[PDB]
Amino acid sequence: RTGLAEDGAKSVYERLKNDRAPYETRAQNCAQYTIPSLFQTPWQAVGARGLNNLASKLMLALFPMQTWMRLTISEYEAKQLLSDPDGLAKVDEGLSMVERIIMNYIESNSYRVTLFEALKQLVVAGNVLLYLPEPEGSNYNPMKLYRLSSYVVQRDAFGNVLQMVTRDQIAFGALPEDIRKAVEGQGGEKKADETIDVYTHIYLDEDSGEYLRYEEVEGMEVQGSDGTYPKEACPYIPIRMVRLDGESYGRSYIEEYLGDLRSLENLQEAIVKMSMISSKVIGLVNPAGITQPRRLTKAQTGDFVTGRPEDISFLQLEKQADFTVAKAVSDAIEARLSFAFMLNSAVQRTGERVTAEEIRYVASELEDTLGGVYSILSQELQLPLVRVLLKQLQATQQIPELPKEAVEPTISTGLEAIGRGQDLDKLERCVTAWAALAPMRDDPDINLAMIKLRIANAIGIDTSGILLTEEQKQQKMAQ
Amino acid sequence: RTGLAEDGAKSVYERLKNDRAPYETRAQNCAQYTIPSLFQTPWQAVGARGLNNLASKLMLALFPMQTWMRLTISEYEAKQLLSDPDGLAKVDEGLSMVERIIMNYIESNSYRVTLFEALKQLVVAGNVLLYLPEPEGSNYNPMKLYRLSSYVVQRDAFGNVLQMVTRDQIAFGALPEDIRKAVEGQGGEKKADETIDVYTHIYLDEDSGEYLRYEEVEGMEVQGSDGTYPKEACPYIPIRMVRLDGESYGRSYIEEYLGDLRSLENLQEAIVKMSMISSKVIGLVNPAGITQPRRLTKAQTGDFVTGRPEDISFLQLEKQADFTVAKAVSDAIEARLSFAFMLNSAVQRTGERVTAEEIRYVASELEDTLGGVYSILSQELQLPLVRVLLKQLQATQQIPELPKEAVEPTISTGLEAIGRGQDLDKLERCVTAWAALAPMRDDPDINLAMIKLRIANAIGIDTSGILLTEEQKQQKMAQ
Amino acid sequence: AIVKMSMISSKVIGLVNPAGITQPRRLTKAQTGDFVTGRPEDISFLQLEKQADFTVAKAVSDAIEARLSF
Repeated sequence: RTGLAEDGAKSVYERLKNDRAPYETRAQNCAQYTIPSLFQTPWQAVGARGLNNLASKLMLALFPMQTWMRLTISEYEAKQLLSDPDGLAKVDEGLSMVERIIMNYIESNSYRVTLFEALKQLVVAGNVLLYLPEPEGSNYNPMKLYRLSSYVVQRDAFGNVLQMVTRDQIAFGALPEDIRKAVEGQGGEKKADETIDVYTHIYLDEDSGEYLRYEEVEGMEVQGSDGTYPKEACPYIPIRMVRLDGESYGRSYIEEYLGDLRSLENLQEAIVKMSMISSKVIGLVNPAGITQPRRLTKAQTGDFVTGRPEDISFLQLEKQADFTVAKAVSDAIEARLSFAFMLNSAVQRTGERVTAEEIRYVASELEDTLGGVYSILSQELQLPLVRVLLKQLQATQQIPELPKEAVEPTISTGLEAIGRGQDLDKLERCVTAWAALAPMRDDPDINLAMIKLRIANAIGIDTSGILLTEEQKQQKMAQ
Repeated sequence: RTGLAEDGAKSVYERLKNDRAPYETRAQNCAQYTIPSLFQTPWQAVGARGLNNLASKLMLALFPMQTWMRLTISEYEAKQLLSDPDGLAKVDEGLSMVERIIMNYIESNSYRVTLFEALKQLVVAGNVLLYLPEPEGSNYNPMKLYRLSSYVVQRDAFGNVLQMVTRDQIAFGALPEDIRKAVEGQGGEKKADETIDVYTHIYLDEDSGEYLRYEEVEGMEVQGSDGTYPKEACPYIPIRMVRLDGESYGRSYIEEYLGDLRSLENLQEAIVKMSMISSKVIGLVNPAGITQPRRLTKAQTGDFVTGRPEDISFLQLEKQADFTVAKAVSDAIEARLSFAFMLNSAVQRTGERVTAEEIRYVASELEDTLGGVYSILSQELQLPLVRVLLKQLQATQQIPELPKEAVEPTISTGLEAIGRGQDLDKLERCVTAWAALAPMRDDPDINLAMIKLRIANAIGIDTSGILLTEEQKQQKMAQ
Repeated sequence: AIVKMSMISSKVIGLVNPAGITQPRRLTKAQTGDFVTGRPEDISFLQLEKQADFTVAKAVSDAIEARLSF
């Protein structure tokens, strides 16, 4: 074979590993000051608690136990079945069964627990790509996360992906049997401890636009694992926190705010260290004085010992005056970071009893920030995940066959998909605004048929199978 | 035998014991500053009280006395019985009897009391695996918890488990009779005191994908205990607090926040030690002065003694100035840890009378954190537990036989499963939104049949056996 | 400049008079609750004590922070 792997994947991995190195060190920097174990352990938990809340508060809105995508009938299909109501009813029933299948798959296949780490890592790193390869209908298809450190990607100036490579080091103890043999014959006498790196390369076929995979184990192949992928659906997904116009990767959310994060840690730790000095009781006996250490060190309470106070002092550094200046600043940054990590208690920074309304106003800002990040993250990670899972399930045919109208639907996400839809809110607000013109349903020179429409128009309902057609209006008026 | 135990389990235990050693020391560190007896006794209880609340507050939502899983009819089975209502009713009745069986089993078999320690340990340690081996319908099947220290596990880069080993040291006084003989018929005259380590090895059969067990007692076997396990259902469960992309184990929740926990202990204990010094009354008599200790030490109140005040002083270290600097920081960390241990009283950190609303906002952040951790922990520990118990009970046939439609159901957990379902909330909100279009049930040119659907669509009800079918609509209109 | 300033205020440096009896080693190593030979006068700490200027800087940083915020 040739193409983009003219001489293996390792070669392509090393070539891109130089473009990735800035993002990689940036990610390790962010991790150090927040929670390091995502790339020893820091002097504050402020950043840590923030990142934790940011992941929680994100996924609980993005990936809750509620159904959070709604498949809508394709526009042409909707048009083709116009005002054929029994069928359209059954179609929604069909896709809204699909709604449940993928969800009941996700909750059982343990996608959520990994998507947590995915968001955590996607926040501190900027990129963190996901494999959901083998449905294997019978058993667990666990999701697999490849953190920024142990993978690499290349893109074109548009956004499209050409080639990605992922390294996995497992030590030959926990290898599948096909590679265990393809390894121990070409290599040496291996042990469970040693450690083997299995690269994985995906090209874009340079004419028949489709992704091709193979698995390299030291300038070799797996002698079996190589499979194909269409461009539209690839079970190998590279997400992106904070896009850039070109490049290949994306910016850690927790970067622009690090300027202060670093400022806080290197200060916080000095304060903690300072406190540890203030707390230390050391007693300075004048060796020229009469008061001798032992008689005190051993003396219990209520005693009387020979000596005067002047022979003894205690360290008493008394630099509160500086401390208060350091603290007053540590809290000022802690507050700014708090607001930047969606952390309620941005509202309370001591002072006075912040009154009841400048809470629900500061709240609206925090909700705006989370909502903006939510919409981007939702739109980018949420839809690629759904589109891939939909195609995978259609291929295995765990989707008991549908009518023609539900082979290619559209994929509403976020609010619309859960109960509290705005489609709905528009619908019910119109119905009530229709109840409004009851006191003139017996209209002397007032045309309800027209108003009843213009209202639904301004609100923006479909008005399809709603306003009884001129013919159906006249037909029903006689009954 | 051979496979993954080419020469016993002890060998595999020792090989993996080196990969486990970092997690193990990390766990002992966490424990030291929280509650140490989970791996002498510390100077503060803050962390202790936090871990306690964290376990309580978790399990009370995860594992309450209420029924907290609901088995739903498999999707194909639902489709196959579409609009056959008497049967579907009876099906729900059937699984909702299964709902009660497993629960009545769990409450009687004392699962909750162990699952407490499981969560406590899973919080401080990162992993803590669970055995629920023998149903023994007649009596107690107690749950068995193997703490991180006395077990070990290996995984593949996917999540799947290959081999686990558990050590149990009991001293030959409390051994079953088969090992008691298989032990003293190899190794020595043994007393009730001595102490015997029984290892326990589980392979993945390297072609007929199924878990195989045996029980080793010193490079030997139990001569009986060896049994098999299918891959889908193993009564040997390894949970995971905070996943990692690879490895084998998981991260203690109480790790990233330790950075401050350690900082607090080593300070707190200095303060306590400082206080004990401040409280100590030592009286310094000048031996050159006239005032003599005896006369005072023995003198009662209201007396008059010969001497002047200048001959006597008291220790008076007077380093409040430093203390206030130390305290002001101890409380600042105490507050950040409190928030990180779901501890209400995160809201009150003295200052002023925190007003009425920036409580229910700081609450929403604490509920979000607990809710996120809950969803992961629920999804990971809750569903593996249920799936295992369901299969075990089906095998012993304590599940009086069901129709074909309830051999492989789906397993809803969390909110859906208890009364307050979102499925329910959507249903009732639609029904009321339908009551909304009563003032136009006598519709002049307004099609209710269509609106009454589109509402249930936007909300996301099934609409199955709800909107009377075109034929059933026309059939009932004549009656 | 404030962040930098704080970093200076936080820094604990202890000035032993080399003419005095109180010697660094015995303190640096001494744990809490101890007694060491020497007097307080031989030792001080840096104590820059320019809060007076800080407060003037802060009161202005926050005034601009407020206008930018809006």
